[PDB]
Amino acid sequence: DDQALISEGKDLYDVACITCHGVNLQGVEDRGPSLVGVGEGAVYFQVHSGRMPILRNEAQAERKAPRYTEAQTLAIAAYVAANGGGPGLVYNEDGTLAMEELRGENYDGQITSADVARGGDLFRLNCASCHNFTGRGGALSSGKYAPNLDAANEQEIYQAMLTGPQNMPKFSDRQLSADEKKDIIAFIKSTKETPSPGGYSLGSLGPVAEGLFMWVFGILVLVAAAMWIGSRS
Amino acid sequence: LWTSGWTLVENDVKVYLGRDTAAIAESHTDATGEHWSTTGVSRLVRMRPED
Amino acid sequence: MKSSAKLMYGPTVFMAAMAVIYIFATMHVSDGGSVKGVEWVGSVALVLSAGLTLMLGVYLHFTEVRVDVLPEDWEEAEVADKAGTLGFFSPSSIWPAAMSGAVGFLAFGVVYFHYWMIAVGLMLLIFTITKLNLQYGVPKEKH
Amino acid sequence: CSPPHQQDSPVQRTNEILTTSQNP
Amino acid sequence: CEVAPPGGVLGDFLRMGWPDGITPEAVAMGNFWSWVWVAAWIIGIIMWGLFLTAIFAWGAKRAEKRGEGEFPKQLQYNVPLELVLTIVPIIIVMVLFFFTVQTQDKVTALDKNPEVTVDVTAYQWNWKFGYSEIDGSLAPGGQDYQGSDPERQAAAEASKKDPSGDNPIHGNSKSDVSYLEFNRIETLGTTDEIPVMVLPVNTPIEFNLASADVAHSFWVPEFLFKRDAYAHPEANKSQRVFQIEEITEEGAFVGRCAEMCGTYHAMMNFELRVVDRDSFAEYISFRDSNPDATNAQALEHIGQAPYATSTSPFVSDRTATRDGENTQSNA
Amino acid sequence: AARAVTFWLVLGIIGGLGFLATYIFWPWEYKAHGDEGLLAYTLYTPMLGIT
Amino acid sequence: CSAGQITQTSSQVAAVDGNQAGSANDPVLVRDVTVHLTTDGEAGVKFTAINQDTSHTSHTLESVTVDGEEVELDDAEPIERNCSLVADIQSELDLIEEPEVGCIQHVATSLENPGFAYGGVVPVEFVFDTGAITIDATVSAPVLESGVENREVG
Ligand code: HEC
Ligand code: HEC
Ligand SMILES: *C(=O)CCCCCCCCCCCCCCC
Ligand SMILES: [Mn+2]
Repeated sequence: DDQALISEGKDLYDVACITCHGVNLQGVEDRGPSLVGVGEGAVYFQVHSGRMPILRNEAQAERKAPRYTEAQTLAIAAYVAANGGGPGLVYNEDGTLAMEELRGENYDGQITSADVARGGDLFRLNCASCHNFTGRGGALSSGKYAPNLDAANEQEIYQAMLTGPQNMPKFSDRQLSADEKKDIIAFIKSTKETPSPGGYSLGSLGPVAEGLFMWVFGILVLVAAAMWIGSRS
Repeated sequence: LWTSGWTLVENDVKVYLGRDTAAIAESHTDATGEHWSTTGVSRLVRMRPED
Repeated sequence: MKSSAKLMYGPTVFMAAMAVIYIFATMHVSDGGSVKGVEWVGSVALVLSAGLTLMLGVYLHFTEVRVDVLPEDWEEAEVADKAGTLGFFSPSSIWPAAMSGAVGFLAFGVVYFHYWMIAVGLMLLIFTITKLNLQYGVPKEKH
Repeated sequence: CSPPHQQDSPVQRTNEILTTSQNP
Repeated sequence: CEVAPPGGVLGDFLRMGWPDGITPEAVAMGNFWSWVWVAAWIIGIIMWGLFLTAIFAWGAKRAEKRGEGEFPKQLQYNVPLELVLTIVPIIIVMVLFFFTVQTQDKVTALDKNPEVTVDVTAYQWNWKFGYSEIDGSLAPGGQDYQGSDPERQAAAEASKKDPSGDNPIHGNSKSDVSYLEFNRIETLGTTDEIPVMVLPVNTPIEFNLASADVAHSFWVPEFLFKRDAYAHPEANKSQRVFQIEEITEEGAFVGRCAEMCGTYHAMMNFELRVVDRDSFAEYISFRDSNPDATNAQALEHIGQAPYATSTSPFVSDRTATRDGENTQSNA
Repeated sequence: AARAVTFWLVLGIIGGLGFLATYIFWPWEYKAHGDEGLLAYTLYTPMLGIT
Repeated sequence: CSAGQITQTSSQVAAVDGNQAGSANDPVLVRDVTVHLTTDGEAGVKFTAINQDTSHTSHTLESVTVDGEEVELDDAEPIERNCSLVADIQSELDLIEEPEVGCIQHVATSLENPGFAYGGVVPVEFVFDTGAITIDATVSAPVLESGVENREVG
């Protein structure tokens, strides 16, 4: 199997990745870095989320529609992993690529609230600085930004934490252990999927949103009421 | 305003760099009630250059 | 308006002819620089284009058949034949610029795909078109 | 209009080397 | 056109910068081009001369200094002349269209009996060449040579559907690549190396184009011809093969991408090197026997330069080219 | 005109009785992401202000 | 302004723990050089040597030394052009395959640890039968199995 997978990966790499990363994955000076030693996790995160191929150099590559199937992604990841290893994918106990099982360390059907309570503090210390409380995004220097954490699946959250994409820091499994990462996943998916009890969230941005809402349209409708009740002469 | 915890180093105290674990209290319940406890819990742990 | 209504049948006949020709040709003819098969874009485009010119030609003709001999459609008209009222024309309006601004807000919302921007832009647009269309009818204030 | 105690080090970093003692 | 141009410096002016053309159909197109410029220069000369006559004869001060008066002759219609001047253009463009159809039908034919078939793949942003067919007379061993790599072609064929069921495009996967070609002998261009496609002289050749992502275009100025290479050429009804009756003379010829494809569009160059028939038999034999050997080594083996000469790879550094030297040399 | 004023008064009665009905009988206690009746919890305060 | 001749993306380097040496012009490159010292005791050097000489001279990795300490690396055949010699400690090369396609070669390697410190940096010399490279390299632990290792009170 694995050699057929590496053949498929090499053939896809040769018509999609070879201009910026070189034929021996060494990198091309100002087009892309070396892929020697990135691992299957880096290729999975980058290709599956749609970030690769980059097609113009800017401040930041953006998440877009994926160019390769998940099977094709894993073929390319096999081929790249043969050029010096690196961190790999998180598989579950049966052997399938792990997904909803990563929703907290004590997952069993549903998210447990202790995991959310510890992952909230972990996220608020290690992540929210860039991604805002509950992961709505943030702006960095010179056109860079921390994305919105909605589109990412659990495997992508884990591999983002491992691989440190673009200006994101790395969080090895010695820094944040497996359980702490799984609790961060639990927190992201709890907040990403629980409607606010107090009605419409207004994007959960914070005070600027409610400001704009009131200080434009809220005062506008009461000005309209005043014009209904009062005289224009 | 001149001091912080790190000033303790100048008193010849060993001060590790402690990383935060975010560990929360645990609830133990039994035939006489329920209580939140932190007795075996540690908010900070030492760390090593390989981490 | 005889000549205007009638000259829309030149392009109607021509575009219909080119539509049928293009259709049969693209499905039957073969050359080494293209693959045989009916080309649907040009087909639909030409037949709908002949539909547009048909639409204008037929409506303008069906109107022409019951308008009187107007002085502007007459070769020896005197300048005093159109004396009287010519019609109502808007002297001023702030609402065209308002509508352009509403469409601008809508389009930027579509760009970024912020849902609130799309909602607000559509609300602004219906409002500004409504206020444009109610300009010369707003009541006198009754106080 | 600059802090008078915020200079660049005159001496350059010498690319030093570390080690740890051990039982063997 | 069969008729040759006037030749000499007059021909050099008439063909107005066109290469001489290294195929028979390039010669035909260049002929037709020179003659249509004889026609065009006649039209341009006489009508610019009319616009000069307007400056120097039909002026008002010249007319007043010879007593013509206030106004000219208020002529407005001349039904015969404004008929003739309309009918003459029609019978001009009909003859132009006749010769156009002749030349187009010769260039665009697909019945030239190809002996070497090359599968071309374009991608963002380089080329991949591979020999699909080499009929026996020059083939390795003498038996008609097929180039397909069955295992890799089968992997590409199996990528036609997603096992996880995300198959939106008429039942097929969005990342289907089963239209692409995978051969054993291939040359793959890189940022560091120009791909040099080796071909034989005096042999009918077929090129089979396609792209991995975005439209590209295969312009060899010495063929005086280009065609767009598309992804899924059959879904677009884009005829993906074209054939040349021969290359008449050997040498190295540049080729460029002639359809906008993104950032490095201007850096997507290839070389078409043309060698003797027996030299090509040797090249293909060497490559078929020891498939680990590269393209440069085979080129050296048949006595040619290892790397492209009509073009060179670009310096990839985004600033180093600022003072003119934008080309990196090879051994 | 009398029908116009009567309409809004009758709708005020409906709104106020809806408020008291909601504030009493609508289920209002906190439900987590995994629970049954998370919808009924999240619509409570919305319904309160609607009425 | 960010799509200029200096961009953020075009500057970025491989988010990996090792260093690299060699340009677009150099004949033989090294990528992801790092002294991998396990937390149990085993040590070695991780790197990938890449031949890209256009004169088609093969380069044989003759020797590797780390702060003057000799490296044991199992037998490797020469690196022809567009071939790659991968190297790590054997425990970590057992976690990946050796491709039949292209030209890649896995060779295990090991060091006798003189007492390097995690976090630090040491000079590493690669010596080929044609020449030599010298490169600073950080001492680091190898990667873990993803998603299995919780931390414990101890
Ligand atoms: C040039 C246009 C590129 C092509 C083609 C591909 N990638 Fe790329 N990649 C490029 C850049 C400039 C960068 C730096 C980071 C960024 O986001 O800009 C990258 C990064 C990667 C990575 C991450 C490496 C790391 O340090 O973790 C991977 C795994 C990667 N690229 C893989 C990859 C693959 C598999 C591609 C073909 C499908 C591919 N890239 C195309 C620029 C370019
Ligand atoms: C600012 C210095 C950051 C911190 C701290 C963290 N992240 Fe981040 N993240 C950041 C950037 C600039 C990016 C974009 C990278 C790219 O190549 O696009 C990201 C990306 C992610 C993602 C991917 C989301 C997606 O679109 O698929 C995830 C899931 C993510 N980051 C999660 C995450 C977590 C959980 C963090 C705390 C442990 C964290 N990030 C830190 C910037 C920054
Ligand atoms: C950073 O590199 C972004 C792109 C820079 C392009 C430079 C050329 C700019 C030409 C003038 C643009 C005028 C825009 C007017 C905006 C209202
Ligand atoms: Mn084109």
